[PDB]
Amino acid sequence: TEAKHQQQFFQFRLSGQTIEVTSEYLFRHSDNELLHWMVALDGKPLASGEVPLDVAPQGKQLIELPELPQPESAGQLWLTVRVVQPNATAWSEAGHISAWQQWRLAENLSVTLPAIPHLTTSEMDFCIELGNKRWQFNRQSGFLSQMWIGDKKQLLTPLRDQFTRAPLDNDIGVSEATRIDPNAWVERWKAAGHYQAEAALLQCTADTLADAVLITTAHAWQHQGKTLFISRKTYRIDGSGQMAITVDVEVASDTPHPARIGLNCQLAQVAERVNWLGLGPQENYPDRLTAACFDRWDLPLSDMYTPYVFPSENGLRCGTRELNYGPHQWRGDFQFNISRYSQQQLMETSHRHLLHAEEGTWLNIDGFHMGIGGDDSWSPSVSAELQLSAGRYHYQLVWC
Amino acid sequence: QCTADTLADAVLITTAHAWQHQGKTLFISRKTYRIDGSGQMAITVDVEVASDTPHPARIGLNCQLAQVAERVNWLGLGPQENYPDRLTAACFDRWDLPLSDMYTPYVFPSENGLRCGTRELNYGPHQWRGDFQFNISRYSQQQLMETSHRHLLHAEEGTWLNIDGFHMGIGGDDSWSPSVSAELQLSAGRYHYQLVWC
Repeated sequence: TEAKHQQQFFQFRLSGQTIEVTSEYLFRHSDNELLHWMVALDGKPLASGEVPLDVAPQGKQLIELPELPQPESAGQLWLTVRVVQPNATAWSEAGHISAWQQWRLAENLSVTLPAIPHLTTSEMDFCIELGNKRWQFNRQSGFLSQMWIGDKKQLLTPLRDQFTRAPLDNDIGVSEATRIDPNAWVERWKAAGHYQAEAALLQCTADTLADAVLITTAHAWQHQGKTLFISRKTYRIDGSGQMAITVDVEVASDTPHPARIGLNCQLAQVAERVNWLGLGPQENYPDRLTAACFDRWDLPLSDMYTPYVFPSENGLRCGTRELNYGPHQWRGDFQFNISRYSQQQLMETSHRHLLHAEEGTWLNIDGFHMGIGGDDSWSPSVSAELQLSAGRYHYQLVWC
Repeated sequence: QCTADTLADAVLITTAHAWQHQGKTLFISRKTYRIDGSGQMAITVDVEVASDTPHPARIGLNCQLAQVAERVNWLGLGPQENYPDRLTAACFDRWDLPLSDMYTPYVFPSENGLRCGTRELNYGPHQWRGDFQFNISRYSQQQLMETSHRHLLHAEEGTWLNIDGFHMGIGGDDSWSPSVSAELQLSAGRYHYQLVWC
Protein backbone atom coordinates (compact mmCIF):
# COMPACT_ATOMS: atom_id res chain seq x y z
CA THR A 1 0.00 0.00 0.00
CA GLU A 2 3.00 2.31 0.40
CA ALA A 3 3.94 1.48 -3.20
CA LYS A 4 0.37 2.10 -4.36
CA HIS A 5 0.29 5.52 -2.68
CA GLN A 6 3.71 6.67 -3.92
CA GLN A 7 2.99 5.37 -7.44
CA GLN A 8 -0.52 6.88 -7.68
CA PHE A 9 -1.43 8.74 -10.87
CA PHE A 10 -2.99 11.80 -9.18
CA GLN A 11 -0.97 14.29 -7.14
CA PHE A 12 -2.53 16.84 -4.82
CA ARG A 13 -1.62 20.24 -3.42
CA LEU A 14 -3.68 22.17 -0.87
CA SER A 15 -3.45 25.95 -0.67
CA GLY A 16 -6.13 26.97 1.81
CA GLN A 17 -9.59 25.92 0.71
CA THR A 18 -8.55 24.84 -2.80
CA ILE A 19 -7.23 21.43 -3.84
CA GLU A 20 -5.05 21.21 -6.94
CA VAL A 21 -5.26 17.81 -8.66
CA THR A 22 -2.56 17.05 -11.21
CA SER A 23 -2.83 14.05 -13.51
CA GLU A 24 0.23 11.92 -14.15
CA TYR A 25 -1.62 10.03 -16.88
CA LEU A 26 0.15 10.68 -20.21
CA PHE A 27 -2.63 9.56 -22.55
CA ARG A 28 -6.06 9.21 -20.92
CA HIS A 29 -8.51 11.75 -19.59
CA SER A 30 -9.87 11.05 -16.09
CA ASP A 31 -13.16 9.59 -17.33
CA ASN A 32 -13.67 7.07 -14.49
CA GLU A 33 -12.73 9.07 -11.42
CA LEU A 34 -14.65 10.75 -8.61
CA LEU A 35 -12.95 12.79 -5.90
CA HIS A 36 -14.32 12.15 -2.40
CA TRP A 37 -13.28 14.59 0.32
CA MET A 38 -13.85 14.53 4.05
CA VAL A 39 -13.06 16.65 7.08
CA ALA A 40 -12.89 15.01 10.50
CA LEU A 41 -12.08 16.27 14.00
CA ASP A 42 -9.98 13.55 15.68
CA GLY A 43 -11.75 10.81 13.76
CA LYS A 44 -15.16 12.46 14.14
CA PRO A 45 -16.54 13.35 10.67
CA LEU A 46 -17.80 16.91 10.20
CA ALA A 47 -18.31 17.41 6.45
CA SER A 48 -17.76 15.60 3.17
CA GLY A 49 -18.64 15.72 -0.49
CA GLU A 50 -17.83 14.53 -3.99
CA VAL A 51 -16.66 16.19 -7.20
CA PRO A 52 -16.12 14.39 -10.53
CA LEU A 53 -12.59 14.64 -11.84
CA ASP A 54 -12.16 16.17 -15.29
CA VAL A 55 -8.42 16.61 -15.82
CA ALA A 56 -6.50 16.10 -19.07
CA PRO A 57 -3.33 14.02 -19.42
CA GLN A 58 -0.68 15.93 -17.43
CA GLY A 59 -3.12 18.76 -16.68
CA LYS A 60 -4.59 20.19 -13.50
CA GLN A 61 -8.03 20.67 -11.96
CA LEU A 62 -8.72 23.19 -9.20
CA ILE A 63 -11.30 22.08 -6.65
CA GLU A 64 -12.70 24.74 -4.31
CA LEU A 65 -14.03 23.22 -1.12
CA PRO A 66 -17.00 24.93 0.57
CA GLU A 67 -16.71 27.02 3.72
CA LEU A 68 -15.34 24.47 6.15
CA PRO A 69 -16.88 23.64 9.52
CA GLN A 70 -15.16 25.59 12.27
CA PRO A 71 -15.67 23.35 15.33
CA GLU A 72 -15.71 24.73 18.87
CA SER A 73 -14.10 21.65 20.44
CA ALA A 74 -10.35 21.36 20.73
CA GLY A 75 -8.41 19.06 18.43
CA GLN A 76 -6.90 18.81 14.98
CA LEU A 77 -8.98 19.00 11.81
CA TRP A 78 -7.91 16.63 9.03
CA LEU A 79 -8.80 16.76 5.34
CA THR A 80 -8.74 13.42 3.52
CA VAL A 81 -9.30 13.05 -0.21
CA ARG A 82 -9.64 9.88 -2.26
CA VAL A 83 -10.02 9.35 -6.00
CA VAL A 84 -12.59 6.63 -6.63
CA GLN A 85 -13.40 4.83 -9.87
CA PRO A 86 -17.20 4.38 -9.93
CA ASN A 87 -17.25 2.00 -12.92
CA ALA A 88 -15.51 -1.35 -13.12
CA THR A 89 -12.73 -1.89 -15.62
CA ALA A 90 -11.07 -5.06 -16.90
CA TRP A 91 -8.63 -4.96 -13.97
CA SER A 92 -10.63 -3.30 -11.17
CA GLU A 93 -13.93 -3.54 -9.32
CA ALA A 94 -16.42 -0.68 -9.15
CA GLY A 95 -15.60 1.71 -6.33
CA HIS A 96 -11.84 1.08 -6.62
CA ILE A 97 -9.71 3.67 -4.81
CA SER A 98 -6.72 4.65 -6.93
CA ALA A 99 -5.20 7.62 -5.03
CA TRP A 100 -5.54 9.47 -1.73
CA GLN A 101 -3.95 12.21 0.38
CA GLN A 102 -4.42 13.81 3.81
CA TRP A 103 -3.61 17.22 5.27
CA ARG A 104 -3.88 18.87 8.65
CA LEU A 105 -6.26 21.82 8.72
CA ALA A 106 -6.87 24.20 11.62
CA GLU A 107 -5.90 23.08 15.12
CA ASN A 108 -7.58 24.14 18.37
CA LEU A 109 -5.35 23.56 21.38
CA SER A 110 -7.26 22.62 24.52
CA VAL A 111 -6.95 25.14 27.34
CA THR A 112 -9.74 23.55 29.38
CA LEU A 113 -8.58 22.28 32.67
CA PRO A 114 -9.76 18.85 33.91
CA ALA A 115 -10.60 11.79 45.50
CA ILE A 116 -7.12 11.52 46.98
CA PRO A 117 -5.19 8.30 46.22
CA HIS A 118 -3.59 6.78 49.30
CA LEU A 119 0.09 5.82 49.27
CA THR A 120 0.83 2.74 51.38
CA THR A 121 4.59 2.25 51.71
CA SER A 122 6.16 -1.07 52.65
CA GLU A 123 9.75 -2.25 52.43
CA MET A 124 9.21 -4.20 49.20
CA ASP A 125 6.59 -2.10 47.40
CA PHE A 126 4.80 1.22 47.00
CA CYS A 127 1.06 0.56 46.80
CA ILE A 128 -1.41 3.22 45.66
CA GLU A 129 -5.18 2.80 45.97
CA LEU A 130 -8.03 4.90 44.60
CA GLY A 131 -11.45 3.30 44.97
CA ASN A 132 -11.48 -0.06 43.21
CA LYS A 133 -8.13 0.67 41.52
CA ARG A 134 -4.69 -0.17 42.94
CA TRP A 135 -1.16 0.33 41.62
CA GLN A 136 1.89 -1.48 42.98
CA PHE A 137 5.50 -0.46 42.34
CA ASN A 138 8.31 -2.82 43.28
CA ARG A 139 10.94 -1.02 45.35
CA GLN A 140 13.79 -3.34 44.39
CA SER A 141 13.23 -3.31 40.62
CA GLY A 142 11.63 0.14 40.48
CA PHE A 143 8.93 -0.81 37.96
CA LEU A 144 5.16 -0.81 38.07
CA SER A 145 4.73 -4.48 38.91
CA GLN A 146 0.94 -4.85 39.11
CA MET A 147 -2.38 -3.07 38.75
CA TRP A 148 -5.77 -4.16 40.07
CA ILE A 149 -9.19 -3.22 38.77
CA GLY A 150 -11.25 -4.50 41.67
CA ASP A 151 -9.87 -7.99 42.41
CA LYS A 152 -8.54 -8.54 38.85
CA LYS A 153 -4.82 -8.31 38.10
CA GLN A 154 -4.00 -6.53 34.85
CA LEU A 155 -0.28 -7.21 34.29
CA LEU A 156 1.54 -10.52 33.85
CA THR A 157 4.93 -8.83 33.31
CA PRO A 158 5.94 -5.45 34.78
CA LEU A 159 5.92 -2.22 32.81
CA ARG A 160 9.58 -1.80 31.84
CA ASP A 161 11.69 0.15 29.36
CA GLN A 162 12.57 -1.45 26.05
CA PHE A 163 15.37 -0.41 23.73
CA THR A 164 15.45 -3.30 21.25
CA ARG A 165 13.36 -4.85 18.52
CA ALA A 166 13.20 -8.36 17.15
CA PRO A 167 15.46 -7.72 14.16
CA LEU A 168 14.09 -7.21 10.68
CA ASP A 169 15.62 -8.73 7.58
CA ASN A 170 17.06 -5.27 6.86
CA ASP A 171 18.50 -5.22 10.38
CA ILE A 172 20.18 -8.60 9.90
CA GLY A 173 21.78 -7.49 6.63
CA VAL A 174 22.63 -10.82 5.01
CA SER A 175 22.31 -11.69 1.34
CA GLU A 176 24.64 -14.71 1.35
CA ALA A 177 24.33 -17.02 4.35
CA THR A 178 28.10 -17.60 4.51
CA ARG A 179 28.89 -13.86 4.92
CA ILE A 180 28.18 -11.83 8.05
CA ASP A 181 28.51 -8.06 7.87
CA PRO A 182 29.84 -6.56 11.13
CA ASN A 183 28.38 -3.15 10.15
CA ALA A 184 24.87 -4.63 10.18
CA TRP A 185 22.56 -3.21 12.84
CA VAL A 186 21.92 -6.57 14.51
CA GLU A 187 25.64 -7.30 14.83
CA ARG A 188 26.32 -3.86 16.31
CA TRP A 189 23.39 -4.15 18.75
CA LYS A 190 24.39 -7.65 19.89
CA ALA A 191 28.09 -6.78 20.23
CA ALA A 192 27.16 -3.66 22.20
CA GLY A 193 25.00 -5.70 24.58
CA HIS A 194 21.65 -4.12 23.74
CA TYR A 195 19.93 -7.51 23.89
CA GLN A 196 21.54 -8.38 27.25
CA ALA A 197 21.73 -5.02 29.05
CA GLU A 198 20.69 -5.17 32.71
CA ALA A 199 19.08 -2.22 34.48
CA ALA A 200 20.40 -0.95 37.81
CA LEU A 201 17.92 0.80 40.07
CA LEU A 202 19.38 4.26 40.75
CA GLN A 203 16.40 5.86 42.48
CA CYS A 204 12.88 4.94 43.51
CA THR A 205 10.90 7.35 45.72
CA ALA A 206 7.27 8.22 46.42
CA ASP A 207 5.45 11.27 47.75
CA THR A 208 1.95 12.65 48.37
CA LEU A 209 0.95 15.81 46.51
CA ALA A 210 -2.20 17.84 47.28
CA ASP A 211 -4.28 15.76 44.87
CA ALA A 212 -2.05 12.93 43.63
CA VAL A 213 0.77 10.51 44.35
CA LEU A 214 4.08 11.00 42.54
CA ILE A 215 6.48 8.10 42.01
CA THR A 216 9.97 8.94 40.73
CA THR A 217 12.44 6.36 39.43
CA ALA A 218 15.74 6.16 37.57
CA HIS A 219 17.40 3.16 35.91
CA ALA A 220 20.72 2.63 34.15
CA TRP A 221 21.17 -0.14 31.57
CA GLN A 222 24.67 -1.57 31.60
CA HIS A 223 26.72 -4.19 29.78
CA GLN A 224 30.09 -5.04 31.37
CA GLY A 225 30.21 -1.79 33.32
CA LYS A 226 29.38 0.41 30.31
CA THR A 227 26.20 2.40 30.89
CA LEU A 228 24.23 2.22 27.64
CA PHE A 229 21.06 4.09 28.59
CA ILE A 230 19.65 5.94 31.58
CA SER A 231 15.89 6.22 32.10
CA ARG A 232 14.27 8.70 34.47
CA LYS A 233 10.53 8.35 34.98
CA THR A 234 7.83 9.95 37.07
CA TYR A 235 4.47 8.24 37.65
CA ARG A 236 1.76 10.68 38.66
CA ILE A 237 -1.54 9.15 39.77
CA ASP A 238 -4.21 11.81 40.16
CA GLY A 239 -7.65 11.69 41.76
CA SER A 240 -9.46 10.73 38.55
CA GLY A 241 -7.56 7.45 38.38
CA GLN A 242 -5.23 8.48 35.57
CA MET A 243 -1.54 7.56 35.55
CA ALA A 244 0.59 10.17 33.79
CA ILE A 245 3.97 8.68 32.89
CA THR A 246 6.85 10.97 31.91
CA VAL A 247 10.02 9.40 30.52
CA ASP A 248 13.42 10.97 29.90
CA VAL A 249 16.13 8.75 28.45
CA GLU A 250 19.82 9.38 27.85
CA VAL A 251 21.68 7.31 25.26
CA ALA A 252 25.46 6.98 25.22
CA SER A 253 26.77 8.59 22.05
CA ASP A 254 29.34 5.86 21.32
CA THR A 255 26.92 2.97 21.56
CA PRO A 256 24.97 2.21 18.35
CA HIS A 257 21.67 4.05 18.19
CA PRO A 258 18.88 1.90 19.67
CA ALA A 259 16.12 0.35 17.64
CA ARG A 260 13.45 1.88 19.87
CA ILE A 261 12.91 3.93 23.01
CA GLY A 262 9.73 2.92 24.75
CA LEU A 263 7.92 0.71 27.20
CA ASN A 264 6.54 -2.80 27.02
CA CYS A 265 4.46 -5.05 29.23
CA GLN A 266 2.35 -8.17 29.02
CA LEU A 267 -1.28 -7.48 29.86
CA ALA A 268 -3.39 -10.19 31.42
CA GLN A 269 -6.35 -9.33 29.18
CA VAL A 270 -6.82 -10.85 25.73
CA ALA A 271 -9.39 -8.82 23.79
CA GLU A 272 -10.98 -9.11 20.34
CA ARG A 273 -10.58 -5.53 19.09
CA VAL A 274 -7.93 -2.83 19.02
CA ASN A 275 -9.27 0.70 18.65
CA TRP A 276 -7.06 3.73 18.34
CA LEU A 277 -6.67 7.22 16.93
CA GLY A 278 -3.64 7.51 14.70
CA LEU A 279 -2.06 6.66 11.37
CA GLY A 280 -3.61 4.27 8.88
CA PRO A 281 -5.26 0.89 9.17
CA GLN A 282 -2.17 -1.08 8.19
CA GLU A 283 1.26 -1.48 9.78
CA ASN A 284 3.36 1.64 9.32
CA TYR A 285 6.82 2.72 10.44
CA PRO A 286 8.61 6.10 10.52
CA ASP A 287 10.45 5.24 7.31
CA ARG A 288 7.21 3.98 5.69
CA LEU A 289 4.07 5.82 6.80
CA THR A 290 3.13 8.06 3.86
CA ALA A 291 0.37 5.69 2.72
CA ALA A 292 -1.33 5.65 6.13
CA CYS A 293 -3.94 8.17 7.22
CA PHE A 294 -4.73 9.71 10.58
CA ASP A 295 -8.19 8.50 11.61
CA ARG A 296 -9.93 6.35 14.22
CA TRP A 297 -9.21 2.74 13.33
CA ASP A 298 -10.70 -0.46 14.68
CA LEU A 299 -9.45 -3.94 13.79
CA PRO A 300 -9.36 -7.46 15.20
CA LEU A 301 -6.28 -8.29 17.26
CA SER A 302 -5.00 -10.69 14.58
CA ASP A 303 -4.96 -7.75 12.13
CA MET A 304 -2.41 -6.02 14.42
CA TYR A 305 0.16 -8.74 13.67
CA THR A 306 1.78 -9.06 10.24
CA PRO A 307 2.59 -12.76 9.61
CA TYR A 308 5.96 -12.40 7.89
CA VAL A 309 7.29 -15.90 7.14
CA PHE A 310 10.57 -15.10 8.85
CA PRO A 311 9.27 -13.56 12.12
CA SER A 312 10.46 -10.14 13.22
CA GLU A 313 9.28 -6.85 14.65
CA ASN A 314 5.95 -6.16 12.98
CA GLY A 315 2.60 -4.46 13.18
CA LEU A 316 3.72 -1.04 14.44
CA ARG A 317 1.41 1.93 14.04
CA CYS A 318 2.93 5.39 14.35
CA GLY A 319 1.47 8.83 14.98
CA THR A 320 -1.00 7.54 17.54
CA ARG A 321 -2.74 9.82 20.00
CA GLU A 322 -5.02 7.33 21.77
CA LEU A 323 -5.14 3.54 22.11
CA ASN A 324 -8.01 1.44 23.48
CA TYR A 325 -7.65 -2.24 24.37
CA GLY A 326 -10.07 -3.85 26.81
CA PRO A 327 -10.67 -1.49 29.73
CA HIS A 328 -7.34 0.27 29.17
CA GLN A 329 -6.73 3.56 27.39
CA TRP A 330 -3.36 5.14 26.58
CA ARG A 331 -3.04 8.75 25.42
CA GLY A 332 -0.04 10.68 24.17
CA ASP A 333 2.02 10.79 20.96
CA PHE A 334 3.51 7.35 20.50
CA GLN A 335 3.97 4.33 18.27
CA PHE A 336 2.59 0.99 19.36
CA ASN A 337 2.31 -2.64 18.44
CA ILE A 338 0.15 -5.20 20.19
CA SER A 339 0.17 -8.96 19.79
CA ARG A 340 0.29 -12.35 21.50
CA TYR A 341 4.01 -12.69 20.65
CA SER A 342 6.80 -11.13 22.67
CA GLN A 343 9.84 -9.56 21.01
CA GLN A 344 11.97 -12.36 22.49
CA GLN A 345 9.86 -15.08 20.88
CA LEU A 346 9.89 -13.21 17.55
CA MET A 347 13.68 -13.05 17.59
CA GLU A 348 14.07 -16.71 18.60
CA THR A 349 11.66 -18.24 16.05
CA SER A 350 12.78 -18.88 12.46
CA HIS A 351 9.36 -19.69 10.95
CA ARG A 352 5.99 -18.06 11.56
CA HIS A 353 4.19 -21.42 11.90
CA LEU A 354 6.29 -22.25 15.00
CA LEU A 355 5.05 -19.16 16.84
CA HIS A 356 2.54 -19.81 19.60
CA ALA A 357 0.38 -17.25 21.37
CA GLU A 358 1.61 -16.33 24.81
CA GLU A 359 -0.66 -16.09 27.84
CA GLY A 360 -1.72 -12.45 27.67
CA THR A 361 -1.21 -9.54 25.27
CA TRP A 362 2.19 -7.96 24.69
CA LEU A 363 2.02 -4.19 24.30
CA ASN A 364 4.99 -2.19 23.01
CA ILE A 365 4.48 1.55 23.43
CA ASP A 366 7.31 3.49 21.81
CA GLY A 367 8.13 7.11 22.31
CA PHE A 368 10.56 6.79 19.38
CA HIS A 369 11.26 4.07 16.82
CA MET A 370 14.07 3.64 14.29
CA GLY A 371 13.39 3.48 10.57
CA ILE A 372 13.34 0.11 8.86
CA GLY A 373 15.55 0.83 5.81
CA GLY A 374 15.18 -1.11 2.59
CA ASP A 375 17.35 0.50 -0.09
CA ASP A 376 18.94 -2.94 0.11
CA SER A 377 18.84 -5.77 2.66
CA TRP A 378 22.58 -6.59 2.89
CA SER A 379 24.05 -3.29 4.09
CA PRO A 380 22.78 -0.66 6.55
CA SER A 381 20.11 1.29 4.74
CA VAL A 382 18.36 3.50 7.30
CA SER A 383 18.91 7.17 6.58
CA ALA A 384 20.62 9.21 9.30
CA GLU A 385 17.48 11.27 9.92
CA LEU A 386 15.57 8.04 10.72
CA GLN A 387 18.11 6.86 13.32
CA LEU A 388 17.76 7.52 17.05
CA SER A 389 20.90 9.62 17.38
CA ALA A 390 19.64 12.60 19.37
CA GLY A 391 21.23 11.46 22.65
CA ARG A 392 18.36 12.65 24.87
CA TYR A 393 14.71 11.71 24.43
CA HIS A 394 11.44 12.56 26.16
CA TYR A 395 7.92 11.24 25.97
CA GLN A 396 4.80 11.15 28.11
CA LEU A 397 1.86 8.78 28.26
CA VAL A 398 -1.43 8.76 30.15
CA TRP A 399 -2.87 5.33 31.03
CA CYS A 400 -6.33 4.58 32.48
CA GLN B 1 -2.58 26.60 36.59
CA CYS B 2 -0.19 27.56 39.38
CA THR B 3 0.24 25.21 42.35
CA ALA B 4 2.87 24.37 44.94
CA ASP B 5 3.65 21.35 47.11
CA THR B 6 6.22 20.02 49.58
CA LEU B 7 8.07 16.82 48.65
CA ALA B 8 10.27 14.82 51.04
CA ASP B 9 13.34 16.86 50.12
CA ALA B 10 12.18 19.67 47.82
CA VAL B 11 9.44 22.08 46.83
CA LEU B 12 7.67 21.54 43.51
CA ILE B 13 5.96 24.41 41.69
CA THR B 14 3.75 23.53 38.72
CA THR B 15 2.40 26.07 36.23
CA ALA B 16 0.67 26.22 32.86
CA HIS B 17 0.22 29.17 30.51
CA ALA B 18 -1.59 29.66 27.20
CA TRP B 19 -0.54 32.38 24.75
CA GLN B 20 -3.47 33.79 22.83
CA HIS B 21 -4.18 36.36 20.13
CA GLN B 22 -7.86 37.22 19.60
CA GLY B 23 -9.04 34.01 21.22
CA LYS B 24 -6.71 31.76 19.20
CA THR B 25 -4.38 29.80 21.47
CA LEU B 26 -0.95 29.92 19.83
CA PHE B 27 1.17 28.09 22.40
CA ILE B 28 0.70 26.31 25.71
CA SER B 29 3.54 26.06 28.21
CA ARG B 30 3.58 23.63 31.13
CA LYS B 31 6.44 24.02 33.59
CA THR B 32 7.54 22.47 36.86
CA TYR B 33 10.04 24.20 39.15
CA ARG B 34 11.73 21.80 41.53
CA ILE B 35 13.89 23.37 44.24
CA ASP B 36 15.90 20.73 46.08
CA GLY B 37 17.89 20.90 49.31
CA SER B 38 21.17 21.81 47.60
CA GLY B 39 19.69 25.07 46.36
CA GLN B 40 19.28 23.98 42.74
CA MET B 41 16.22 24.88 40.69
CA ALA B 42 15.39 22.23 38.10
CA ILE B 43 13.07 23.68 35.46
CA THR B 44 11.18 21.36 33.10
CA VAL B 45 9.31 22.88 30.17
CA ASP B 46 6.79 21.28 27.82
CA VAL B 47 5.34 23.46 25.07
CA GLU B 48 2.58 22.80 22.55
CA VAL B 49 2.46 24.81 19.33
CA ALA B 50 -0.68 25.12 17.21
CA SER B 51 -0.04 23.45 13.88
CA ASP B 52 -1.77 26.14 11.81
CA THR B 53 0.14 29.05 13.29
CA PRO B 54 3.53 29.77 11.66
CA HIS B 55 6.37 27.94 13.37
CA PRO B 56 7.89 30.13 16.10
CA ALA B 57 11.33 31.65 15.89
CA ARG B 58 12.32 30.18 19.25
CA ILE B 59 11.05 28.19 22.20
CA GLY B 60 12.75 29.25 25.39
CA LEU B 61 12.93 31.52 28.39
CA ASN B 62 14.20 35.04 28.93
CA CYS B 63 14.74 37.33 31.88
CA GLN B 64 16.63 40.46 32.80
CA LEU B 65 19.20 39.81 35.51
CA ALA B 66 20.12 42.56 37.92
CA GLN B 67 23.83 41.68 37.69
CA VAL B 68 26.12 43.13 35.04
CA ALA B 69 29.33 41.09 34.86
CA GLU B 70 32.55 41.32 32.85
CA ARG B 71 32.88 37.71 31.65
CA VAL B 72 30.69 35.00 30.19
CA ASN B 73 31.99 31.46 30.68
CA TRP B 74 30.30 28.42 29.27
CA LEU B 75 30.72 24.90 27.94
CA GLY B 76 29.42 24.55 24.41
CA LEU B 77 29.93 25.34 20.75
CA GLY B 78 32.60 27.69 19.47
CA PRO B 79 33.85 31.07 20.56
CA GLN B 80 31.81 33.01 18.00
CA GLU B 81 28.07 33.43 17.45
CA ASN B 82 26.55 30.28 15.97
CA TYR B 83 23.04 29.21 15.02
CA PRO B 84 21.48 25.82 14.17
CA ASP B 85 21.71 26.60 10.46
CA ARG B 86 25.31 27.85 10.86
CA LEU B 87 27.32 26.05 13.55
CA THR B 88 29.71 23.77 11.64
CA ALA B 89 32.65 26.13 12.16
CA ALA B 90 32.20 26.24 15.94
CA CYS B 91 33.76 23.75 18.34
CA PHE B 92 32.57 22.29 21.61
CA ASP B 93 34.91 23.54 24.35
CA ARG B 94 34.94 25.74 27.44
CA TRP B 95 34.85 29.33 26.24
CA ASP B 96 35.37 32.57 28.12
CA LEU B 97 34.84 36.01 26.63
CA PRO B 98 34.01 39.57 27.69
CA LEU B 99 30.31 40.41 27.71
CA SER B 100 30.72 42.76 24.72
CA ASP B 101 32.01 39.77 22.71
CA MET B 102 28.62 38.07 23.26
CA TYR B 103 26.90 40.76 21.16
CA THR B 104 27.42 41.00 17.40
CA PRO B 105 27.11 44.69 16.37
CA TYR B 106 25.24 44.28 13.08
CA VAL B 107 24.56 47.76 11.67
CA PHE B 108 20.87 46.97 11.31
CA PRO B 109 20.16 45.50 14.78
CA SER B 110 18.54 42.10 15.11
CA GLU B 111 18.72 38.83 17.02
CA ASN B 112 22.42 38.13 17.45
CA GLY B 113 25.10 36.46 19.50
CA LEU B 114 23.45 33.06 20.00
CA ARG B 115 25.59 30.10 20.99
CA CYS B 116 24.13 26.63 20.48
CA GLY B 117 24.98 23.21 21.87
CA THR B 118 25.65 24.56 25.34
CA ARG B 119 25.74 22.33 28.40
CA GLU B 120 26.69 24.88 31.08
CA LEU B 121 26.63 28.67 31.35
CA ASN B 122 28.28 30.81 34.04
CA TYR B 123 27.52 34.50 34.52
CA GLY B 124 28.20 36.17 37.85
CA PRO B 125 27.09 33.87 40.67
CA HIS B 126 24.61 32.08 38.41
CA GLN B 127 25.06 28.76 36.64
CA TRP B 128 22.67 27.14 34.14
CA ARG B 129 23.02 23.50 33.07
CA GLY B 130 21.19 21.54 30.41
CA ASP B 131 21.23 21.36 26.60
CA PHE B 132 20.26 24.78 25.33
CA GLN B 133 21.11 27.75 23.16
CA PHE B 134 21.68 31.13 24.76
CA ASN B 135 22.45 34.74 24.09
CA ILE B 136 23.30 37.35 26.68
CA SER B 137 23.53 41.10 26.27
CA ARG B 138 22.51 44.51 27.57
CA TYR B 139 19.87 44.81 24.81
CA SER B 140 16.42 43.28 25.00
CA GLN B 141 14.78 41.67 21.97
CA GLN B 142 12.20 44.47 21.99
CA GLN B 143 14.86 47.18 21.75
CA LEU B 144 16.66 45.25 18.98
CA MET B 145 13.46 45.07 16.94
CA GLU B 146 12.60 48.75 17.50
CA THR B 147 16.03 50.24 16.66
CA SER B 148 17.06 50.81 13.04
CA HIS B 149 20.76 51.60 13.63
CA ARG B 150 23.23 50.01 16.03
CA HIS B 151 24.56 53.38 17.24
CA LEU B 152 21.12 54.26 18.66
CA LEU B 153 21.13 51.21 20.94
CA HIS B 154 21.71 51.92 24.61
CA ALA B 155 22.54 49.41 27.32
CA GLU B 156 19.61 48.55 29.54
CA GLU B 157 19.85 48.38 33.32
CA GLY B 158 20.80 44.74 33.83
CA THR B 159 21.67 41.79 31.60
CA TRP B 160 19.14 40.17 29.28
CA LEU B 161 19.48 36.39 29.12
CA ASN B 162 17.69 34.36 26.44
CA ILE B 163 17.87 30.63 27.14
CA ASP B 164 16.39 28.64 24.27
CA GLY B 165 15.40 25.03 24.31
CA PHE B 166 14.99 25.28 20.52
CA HIS B 167 15.82 27.95 17.95
CA MET B 168 14.86 28.31 14.28
CA GLY B 169 17.47 28.41 11.54
CA ILE B 170 18.47 31.75 10.07
CA GLY B 171 18.29 30.97 6.32
CA GLY B 172 20.38 32.84 3.80
CA ASP B 173 20.03 31.17 0.40
CA ASP B 174 18.61 34.61 -0.36
CA SER B 175 17.31 37.48 1.77
CA TRP B 176 14.06 38.29 -0.11
CA SER B 177 12.16 35.00 0.14
CA PRO B 178 11.86 32.42 2.95
CA SER B 179 15.07 30.45 2.93
CA VAL B 180 15.11 28.30 6.08
CA SER B 181 15.03 24.62 5.25
CA ALA B 182 12.09 22.62 6.61
CA GLU B 183 14.37 20.59 8.90
CA LEU B 184 15.54 23.84 10.55
CA GLN B 185 12.00 25.06 11.31
CA LEU B 186 10.24 24.47 14.63
CA SER B 187 7.42 22.36 13.22
CA ALA B 188 7.36 19.42 15.63
CA GLY B 189 4.24 20.61 17.47
CA ARG B 190 5.42 19.48 20.93
CA TYR B 191 8.72 20.43 22.55
CA HIS B 192 10.49 19.63 25.81
CA TYR B 193 13.55 20.97 27.56
CA GLN B 194 14.98 21.11 31.06
CA LEU B 195 17.37 23.51 32.75
CA VAL B 196 19.08 23.58 36.14
CA TRP B 197 19.76 27.02 37.62
CA CYS B 198 22.16 27.04 40.63
